[PDB]
Amino acid sequence: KFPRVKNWELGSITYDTLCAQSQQDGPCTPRRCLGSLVLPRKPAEQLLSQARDFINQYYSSIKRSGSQAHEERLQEVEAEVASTGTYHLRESELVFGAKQAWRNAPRCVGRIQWGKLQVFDARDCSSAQEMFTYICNHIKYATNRGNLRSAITVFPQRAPGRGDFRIWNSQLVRYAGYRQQDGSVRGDPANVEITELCIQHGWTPGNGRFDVLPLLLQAPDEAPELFVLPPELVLEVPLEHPTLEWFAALGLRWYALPAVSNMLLEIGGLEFSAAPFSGWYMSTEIGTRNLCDPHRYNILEDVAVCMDLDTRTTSSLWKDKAAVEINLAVLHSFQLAKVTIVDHHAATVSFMKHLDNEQKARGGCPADWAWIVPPISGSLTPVFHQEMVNYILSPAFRYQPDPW
Amino acid sequence: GPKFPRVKNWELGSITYDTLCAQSQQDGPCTPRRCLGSLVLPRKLQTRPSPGPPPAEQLLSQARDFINQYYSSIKRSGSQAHEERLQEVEAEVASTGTYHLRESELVFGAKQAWRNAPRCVGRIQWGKLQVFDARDCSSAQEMFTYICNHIKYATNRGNLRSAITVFPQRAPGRGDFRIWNSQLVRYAGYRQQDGSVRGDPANVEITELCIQHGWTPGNGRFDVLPLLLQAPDEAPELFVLPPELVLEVPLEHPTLEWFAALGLRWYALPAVSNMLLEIGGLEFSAAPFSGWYMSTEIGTRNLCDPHRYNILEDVAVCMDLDTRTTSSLWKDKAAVEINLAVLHSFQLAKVTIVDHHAATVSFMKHLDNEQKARGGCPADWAWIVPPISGSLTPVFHQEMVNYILSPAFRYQPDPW
Ligand code: HEM
Ligand code: HEM
Ligand SMILES: CN(C)Cc1cccc(OCc2ccc3ccc(N)nc3c2)c1
Ligand SMILES: CN(C)Cc1cccc(OCc2ccc3ccc(N)nc3c2)c1
Ligand SMILES: C[C@H](O)[C@H](O)[C@H]1CNc2nc(N)[nH]c(=O)c2N1
Ligand SMILES: C[C@H](O)[C@H](O)[C@H]1CNc2nc(N)[nH]c(=O)c2N1
Ligand SMILES: [Zn+2]
Repeated sequence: KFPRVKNWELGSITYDTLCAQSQQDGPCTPRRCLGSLVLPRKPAEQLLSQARDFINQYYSSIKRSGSQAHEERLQEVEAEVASTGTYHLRESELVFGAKQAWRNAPRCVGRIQWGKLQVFDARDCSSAQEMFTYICNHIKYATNRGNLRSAITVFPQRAPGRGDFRIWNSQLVRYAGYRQQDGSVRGDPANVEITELCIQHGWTPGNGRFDVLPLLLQAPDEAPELFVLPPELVLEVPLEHPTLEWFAALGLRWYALPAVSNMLLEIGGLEFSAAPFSGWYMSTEIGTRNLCDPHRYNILEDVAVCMDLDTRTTSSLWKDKAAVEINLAVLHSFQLAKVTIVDHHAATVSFMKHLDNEQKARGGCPADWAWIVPPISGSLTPVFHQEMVNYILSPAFRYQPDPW
Repeated sequence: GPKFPRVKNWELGSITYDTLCAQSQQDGPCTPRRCLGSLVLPRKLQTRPSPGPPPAEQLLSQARDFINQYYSSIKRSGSQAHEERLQEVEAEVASTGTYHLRESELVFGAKQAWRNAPRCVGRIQWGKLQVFDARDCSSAQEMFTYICNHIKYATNRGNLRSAITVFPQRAPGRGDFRIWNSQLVRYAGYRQQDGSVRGDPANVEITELCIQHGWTPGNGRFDVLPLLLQAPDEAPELFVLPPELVLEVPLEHPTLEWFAALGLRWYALPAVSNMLLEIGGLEFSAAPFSGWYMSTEIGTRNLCDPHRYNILEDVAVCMDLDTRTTSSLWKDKAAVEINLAVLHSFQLAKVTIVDHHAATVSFMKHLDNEQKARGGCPADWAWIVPPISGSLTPVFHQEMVNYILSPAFRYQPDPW
């Protein structure tokens, strides 16, 4: 019926009653579980039902359900949809909806912070140039000279028979990946495609490993336009290691601000195709995935050699030893630069506290175990031993197709 | 394109479709409304015994399916021998309520059970399983003899060999054969008056049952438990394994000389003894099986889990790490050195062990073999990805599809 959920380290049991509130299908069926898949394989009454549920969530949140303001707002939404096929959110509803979307995101380990989100209303944007200005202000606010603050900027919603507002880049700050025809990639191989799009739209490329990409910004039914971010706006952290003096010589660095810009924000049936949001990094994202993934910067063997490890055999655990030191260098370097960062132990501990808050608040918390457990030191963190239930609640952040 | 799950490897960018899941005839725990993939023991993965024999319709359909699988495996599907075996099973069930497997069917069935196990990273080895037929066993003393022979064969003085020994199946109006212990080799867990546990806290309940049944307990951290063996409709009997049969490896570290002084050790043979082997509707409640260890099982889980031996802080203190702050990564540093000690010690002792990198690399090869052979491979990502260094292994970047195929190894309730 409702899932019984166990923590194997503590022996404690909870029951998730919240999942009964999900109205959207995931990929699993009783025949087979597709929980480890990264992406999904793929009128008026529906919109109105999603709108009413959301308006109901909103008036409940301010302890005013059943108030006359509640009923009048439901009548406004209904009148707008019945007449125009769509409707519009008040700013206060948008703020609430953006926070709920973060709270509802099953793959985010940072949700203890969900109530602390600066929401920028950019819905009065009519051009790519205007989008750029809003983006620069977001970056400035969020960066805050290294004292990072979570934020989201919301551009105009999707509308019928009109193109979307889109940011083509997957994050506001990304490093170029240049495909040298002799196979290799200089820079970040995750970004080869976006890099080439930038060049063919007129960007003069560099040839470095850490060249910050310009933004491709698209207003409805227009070709995207190219915008170089003012270098003063892009905070970056040089990587050094507390005891290995040679580490600094690797020339490694990463940017301070993780700002995802290609997700769709869905609130009350309305869809915001451009709504970039930013937090701060957990160290393993940079140290383990971005730097050590074989299909990313792939620096493991380089670091292992500098540590004089036996690279000839798996059983020497050279990969494990190198990864630890790289992760240590990330933490040390961000701490030395006074740039906000969280290690995976601290993060997972705060997530356990979040699960407990949410059990009391809502009777559950949607969580994707495969994403919540960090990519190194899995069972050394408390989340590994915690059973989790994954389901989709709205408001939500969703994936959407690339605009090209 | 095709109406089957599309499965991507994000490291290589390669795509497959699992068509094998179309053969599953048993629901897992997930629904479109919520995924329960991370649950260790959801009710859908549980079983329970029946006193009265199963509805013959239910048994016959499972039996027919398995006979069909067997005759397909030997390339004789549709043959006269295939039809005659089907008629034979149906008549057997008609007169007796159950049926019995030929020796070659049992061998095929046991191997297919392992091949089908979604939580096993060691399945590249599935075709090399020594199947010991112990279906003639009629006493706890005889079960003990078979178990000792299994242990001697499988241990092979450190050159470990995969093996399973199958005791008589569940039968209408007769008690089960059961091994009460969860593995053939386990360390005792003694609850102390302060509330803590000396030994393996995983084994507190089984330790206390052994004591209740007449075992005189030790008081060490690595005391090997006796076996509680149960023949049909009898109280379990207590058997002590002769010490020379139980191969153990003392743990040392290749460079940290003090590590040996910690007095740690682990046993060579991982031999699970409490799972149910189901083949064609027949239930083998006692069918212990053994392979060899992957190092993270010992070094990360058994030694470092907070609810197991929990040695992380002790090792980190010895390495003079800062244990007062998360960002020093002391847990990560200590864990690597413990895992290295396990690998080094087993290699020095010439006892088979596989590191987690080598194991996951071999599992990727298994996935490719199985894509060609069967059109897929049921796999539980949470269990296949190792408990340290996850994304440093190739399996982390491979999407997987999890589903239940039979023959199968299944969980069953404790006999007490
Ligand atoms: C404040 C500090 C934050 C931390 C430490 C954090 C941490 C993380 C991590 C480690 C992941 C997995 C990322 C990956 O492996 O690529 C993640 C995913 C995610 N985060 Fe958070 N996050 C934070 C803030 C935010 C904010 C402000 C939002 C939105 C308002 C957000 C929404 C999401 C979403 C939707 C995902 C899933 C992305 C996907 O499915 O691809 N996070 N977060
Ligand atoms: C040959 C070397 C083998 C290796 C390296 C290996 C490796 C592993 C590992 C690491 C696990 C996860 C266990 C845990 O985390 O507790 C596992 C699970 C499992 N293995 Fe294998 N295994 C091997 C042989 C076998 C054999 C011979 C069988 C049966 C014939 C088998 C059947 C299973 C089953 C049924 C599970 C799931 C257990 C559960 O769900 O609790 N394995 N294996
Ligand atoms: C499917 N994804 C891997 C694609 C992708 C591309 C670019 C970035 C990305 O990150 C997801 C994400 C989202 C929000 C985050 C918030 C804070 C944070 N530290 N990391 C985050 C990471 C994910
Ligand atoms: C659900 N589990 C935690 C219960 C349990 C208790 C005792 C042992 C156990 O291990 C599972 C298992 C099964 C077969 C294996 C084969 C080889 C191997 N190296 N490890 C295995 C590990 C699992
Ligand atoms: C195939 C697998 O689902 C994929 O590699 C997932 C695993 N877990 C993850 N967890 C996080 N946080 N981020 C990821 O990109 C992934 N990738
Ligand atoms: C809660 C979670 O499912 C549990 O801790 C799982 C995770 N993955 C695992 N993976 C393996 N191989 N063995 C385990 O016991 C577990 N435990
Ligand atoms: Zn699932």
